Order: sequence, then structure tokens, then C-alpha cells
Amino acid sequence: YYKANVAKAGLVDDFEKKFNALKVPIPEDKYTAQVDAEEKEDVKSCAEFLTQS
Amino acid sequence: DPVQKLFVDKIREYRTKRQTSGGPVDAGPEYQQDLDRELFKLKQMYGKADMNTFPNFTFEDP
Amino acid sequence: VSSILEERILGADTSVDLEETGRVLSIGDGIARVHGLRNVQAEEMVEFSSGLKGMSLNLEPDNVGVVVFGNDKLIKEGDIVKRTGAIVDVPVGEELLGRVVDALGNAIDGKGPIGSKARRRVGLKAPGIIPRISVREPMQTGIKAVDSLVPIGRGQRELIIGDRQTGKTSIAIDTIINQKRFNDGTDEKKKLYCIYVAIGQKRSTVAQLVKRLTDADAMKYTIVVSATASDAAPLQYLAPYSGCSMGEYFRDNGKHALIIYDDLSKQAVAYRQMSLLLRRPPGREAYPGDVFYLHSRLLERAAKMNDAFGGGSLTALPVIETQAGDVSAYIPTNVISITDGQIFLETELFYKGIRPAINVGLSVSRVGSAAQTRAMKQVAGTMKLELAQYREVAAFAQFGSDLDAATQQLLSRGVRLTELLKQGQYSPMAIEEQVAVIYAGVRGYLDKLEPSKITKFENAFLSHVISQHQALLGKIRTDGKISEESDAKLKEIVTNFLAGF
Amino acid sequence: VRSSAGAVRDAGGAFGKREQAEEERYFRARAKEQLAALKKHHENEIS
Ligand SMILES: Nc1ncnc2c1ncn2[C@@H]1O[C@H](COP(=O)(O)OP(=O)(O)OP(=O)(O)O)[C@@H](O)[C@H]1O
Ligand SMILES: [Mg+2]
Repeated sequence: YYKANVAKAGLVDDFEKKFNALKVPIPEDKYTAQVDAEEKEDVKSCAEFLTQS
Repeated sequence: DPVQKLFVDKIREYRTKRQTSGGPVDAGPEYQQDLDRELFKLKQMYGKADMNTFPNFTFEDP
Repeated sequence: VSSILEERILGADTSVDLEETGRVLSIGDGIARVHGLRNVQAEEMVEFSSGLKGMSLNLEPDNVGVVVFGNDKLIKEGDIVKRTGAIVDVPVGEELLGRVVDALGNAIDGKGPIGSKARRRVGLKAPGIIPRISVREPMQTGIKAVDSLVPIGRGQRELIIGDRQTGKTSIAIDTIINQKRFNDGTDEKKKLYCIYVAIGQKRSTVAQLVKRLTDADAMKYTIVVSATASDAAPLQYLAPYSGCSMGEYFRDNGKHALIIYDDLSKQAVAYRQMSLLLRRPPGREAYPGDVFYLHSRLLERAAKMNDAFGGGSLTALPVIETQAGDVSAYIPTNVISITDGQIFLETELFYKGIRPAINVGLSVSRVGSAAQTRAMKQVAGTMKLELAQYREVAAFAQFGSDLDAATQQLLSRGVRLTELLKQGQYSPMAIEEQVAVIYAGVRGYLDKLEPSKITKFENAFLSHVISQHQALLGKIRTDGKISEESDAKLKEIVTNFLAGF
Repeated sequence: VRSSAGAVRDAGGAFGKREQAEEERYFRARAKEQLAALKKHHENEIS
């Protein structure tokens, strides 16, 4: 439709192709680090508290 | 349909006009001034970014 | 373009005709006194030579008093007035939906022309006494106060009266927006084709309004007529009938419509100007003797056809403005004795924080219990009784203490219900959510919760119900009643949630 | 026919002015004691 209405010579499909080529930066797992917390919490409850209890 | 001379009159004024359409005939510099003003206003409503590329973003994560 | 201009020229009507004619004797203040036109019907559309229109309103024995549809700067003593023979009529259909038309059905939106096929008069008669059938279905306005305490059935005139800047247009626009949920769904027995007639407003206000409607994507089923402040008196006097005819098309086509007049006190002013300039005898407050016939013959088109005439409908919500709560003025009483109710708005309530500022003491609806869903009926009966009890002793509020624990309970319940009725702007709620909230309110699941927080609860509760128990809400909605199972489930949800907060 | 809120002052009758009178006592006396307390406070803060 744009190319139809947009009489502009090639800018229409120019940007079409360029767009289709462009790819978004997906964010990267960086917060995803405190997992040992769980396990060390697991220690506090399941090791450091299990046997004492 | 050509019986009404009004139709032919309008038609061939129109034609001569289209032939003259090699440029917008008798535009007049006030035409250009109006173009100027409204084109700016349109652009500001559309922002100041260069209207030629895909303005890059480099999106920011938390 | 050029190539298009070719058929733009071709697509014309060059033919001429032998037409009657009379010449203007006089002009001034917007009132031509044409002489001639011996065969001109009363209330007919004549055309002046310059290009304007006129409505030959006052057939005097020697001359015909025509009212110009625009500035008469273009008219001069001597011009030619050619009659058209056709009473005023306007386009109709479903082509108008989403457009903005002026009083005569001419798109003032740019956005191309109106592609309507069938036209329709503006001075038709209302359906008789047999066509109508009692008002039974509800028109969910999406506003808690309106939708529970002062209900509005489909086919009912419900004046929206109140002083200036109290939120009347806001109520009307919340009503318009609420219909989106029905108008996107499937059933055609719940789709309301809102109309909005803007009289006397300035074009900036109507522009902002259509912006609001477009944002909420509520234009795909709305027409917006507009006779704005600059349009000559006849186009303001005549817009409400254009809107009412656009709605009568739906009504008699087995569809359901809704027309909002805003204001109806700026149409009577325009008609007063027209009459006083035509020199018709004046009356009280200078209004002519027709300023009742005027409105009555308009607000009596809002009917609810039976199932032999189609089953259509046409609600009507005439907005009236009263000068400082002077409900006894001429127009407010003229339009209060025509309609089936009134939603009174007050500023003491608007600035106390009770928004929408509806004054449930004075607001009534003369259909009442009917025009509600059984679920909302069950909730709202108790809510209405409790609120009346609270109002009758709210005078003590400033003391509260030093009084019997019974009145203390009454105040502690009325305050909670008042806080629950407060609503945001352009945030209408489906009936099931209203029922859930007011159920949590009237059954005592907030009496121990401080008033200042009630609003919070409300919102949270909705977020905790819509995202969690859509099944229960669907159960309430599909069958509009609270079966004991649904009642108990609501009780459990309310109790456990309140516990979790 | 009805009434309004905060209208015993608009009438400007006897009560409309007696009310100003009562409020002005209360808040003149409160202003006096508050000024004395603020003085006391700043004078103490000299230490
Ligand atoms: N439910 C609401 N919550 C908060 N504010 C509201 C609510 N309803 C209306 N208002 C406020 O009331 C003001 C006036 O609204 P509105 O235009 O609907 O009243 P109106 O009587 O139609 O005005 P006018 O009579 O001048 O046309 C608006 O600025 C709006 O902010
Ligand atoms: Mg308004």
C-alpha cells in the first residue's frame, strides 16, 4: 500500500528492505546471577538448620 | 455531451494546463511561501530527525 | 490529479428547470422577507441566488419570512429565492458512523464525502401508542452511580441536568465509551449506535471530544452532529432533529441507538432568537409559545418499538444546564416534565470529592427496578435503601460520636458506599465488575476498613478479580443473576482478598 | 426550592459576621501562643 500511495521513487522499498534487515538488540541476562542465593539459602534451611533442628 | 460549450471550455483549459504541467504554471512566490511555512510546521509536528535513515537506538537494559 | 479533475468536471448536473421564484424584499439580523413564492410549503427549503439556503418558516399573507442558513452578508434586497419543494431532510444510514456531520448532514470532517443512499425528513411524527412496548432492557452506562441507583433502560428519556462544569458531558462520553465492549462483541441485541449532537459548543470543544472518542476507538459506531456556536441560529435550532432522524433510521431498522443532546438549553435560545426576529409573540423569559412543543415533539421520538415494528430503540440523554440550581426556570421545567427521569449533578458534591457529582437525592428514574439486570437489581435494592437511610441522618455526621451505635453504624455504612460510588473519568466498568464491587460494599466487607482507603481497595479488587476469576464474572454476566453458588463464591473471594490486604 | 453548604457566611447577616468573630478569636489566640512558642524555640536554640 505504501509503495502504491507513496510515489517516491525507491525510498518505500528502500526502507522496506532495510527494516526487514534490521534486527533488535535482545536484552541479555545480567541480573540472572543470584541463584546460589537459593542454594546457600537452601544450606541455611536444609543443612545449617535441618540437622540442628 | 460536447453540445454544452462549457464542458469543452473547461476541458481544453484543463488540457493546456496539463501540457504546461512541465511545471506548476503561475505558481507565484506566495505559493512557495505557503509551502515553506506549512512544510516546517509539518516537520516540527513530525520531529527533527533526519527523514532519510533508520535512526539507531542502542536500547538500554535495566 | 488533473486526470481526476476531468471526471470531477464531468460528474456534474448541468440541466436546468422551470422553477418557482420570489424576490427578497428585506434582509437583516438573518431573516429574509421574500415576496412571491406563492406555492411554498410551510417549513420548506428555499435557495437564495448567492448559494445559501433558507427554511421558509413564517408564511405571512403577503410575504414569506425565510430564515437564512448562514451569514446574510451574501444576500441583498432584490436577490432571487428559488424554492425546492422539499421539506428539510438529511442523509441517514450506517455510512455516517465514524463521520462528523453538520446540522444538514454535510461532512465537516474533510475525510471524504458521505456515501449515504437514503435520505429522511426531519419533521416526522413520533411512533404512536401501539408501536411502543414497555421499557425492559438496560443501557449500561458504565458509571456506578447512574447504573445502580438511577438506572436507564433502552427507550427512555433521561435528562442530565446540573449547573455549569459539573461533569454532564463527561457522563455522556463515559456512556458513549462504555458501549465499546458490546459493539465489539457478537450479539446484535446489545449493540448501541451512540450519536452525539453538539449544539452551541465551540469547535475546539467538539474537536477535543472527537479526539477523546478516537483515542478510545469509540468512533467506529458514533455519529457526531455539530451545530457549533458560530453556525447561524437555524443550524442550532435544527441539529437535534437531524440527530434524532439519524437515530430514527436505526430505531425503525431493528437496531438500538442512543442520542445525546448537548445542550438542549442552547437550542431553545437559538429558537428564541429565530422567533423574536420573525416577530412572533414572546412569552415567559421571552421564549415563544412553542418552546414546549419544540422539545416535546423531539424527546417523544425516543421510543422502544415492539417486536412487530422491528424491536428497535432510541434512548435520549438531553443535557440541560441550570443557572445555579434554579430548576424552576422555564426551560428546565419544560424539559423535566417531558422526560422519564433526571440525573442531577451538583457542585457541592463535585468539590467534596464525590465525582461523578451525581446527587442521588434528587436524581430519579421513572422506570426504576426494570431496566436493571437481576444481579444489579439484587445488589442495588439494598444499596439504595442503605444510602437513603444514611442520607436522612447524615446531618449528624459532623458529630458522629455522642450518638447511638445504630446511627453510628448507619454513618459507617453510608460513608463506605459513598466512597465506593466515586469513579474515575473515562473508566466505565462492565456490569459484572460493578456488581462485584457493590456486593463487597453492601454486605459489610468494608465496614471495618477505614474510608480513606476504600478507593484503593476498589481498584485492587478489580485487578484481583479480572485477572484471576474471569470465569465467575462470565457466569454472572451470561445469566444476569447471582445463583447461590455465585453468591457464596463472591463471598469467599471478597473475604479472602480482604484478608490478603 | 433547596439550600446550599457554607451559606451562613454569604448572607452576611448577623450570624455571617458573628462567625468571622468566633473564628478570629480562636485563631488570633492560637497565633499568639504559636508566636510565643516559636520565640521560645529560637531563643533556646541560641544555646
Ligand atoms: N468522574 C470524574 N472524575 C474526575 N473529574 C471529573 C469527572 N467527571 C468530570 N470531571 C471534571 O469535570 C470537568 C468538567 O467536565 P464536563 O465538561 O464533563 O462538564 P460539563 O458540565 O459538560 O462542562 P460544560 O458544562 O462547561 O460543558 C472536567 O474538567 C473534568 O476534569
Ligand atoms: Mg459539556
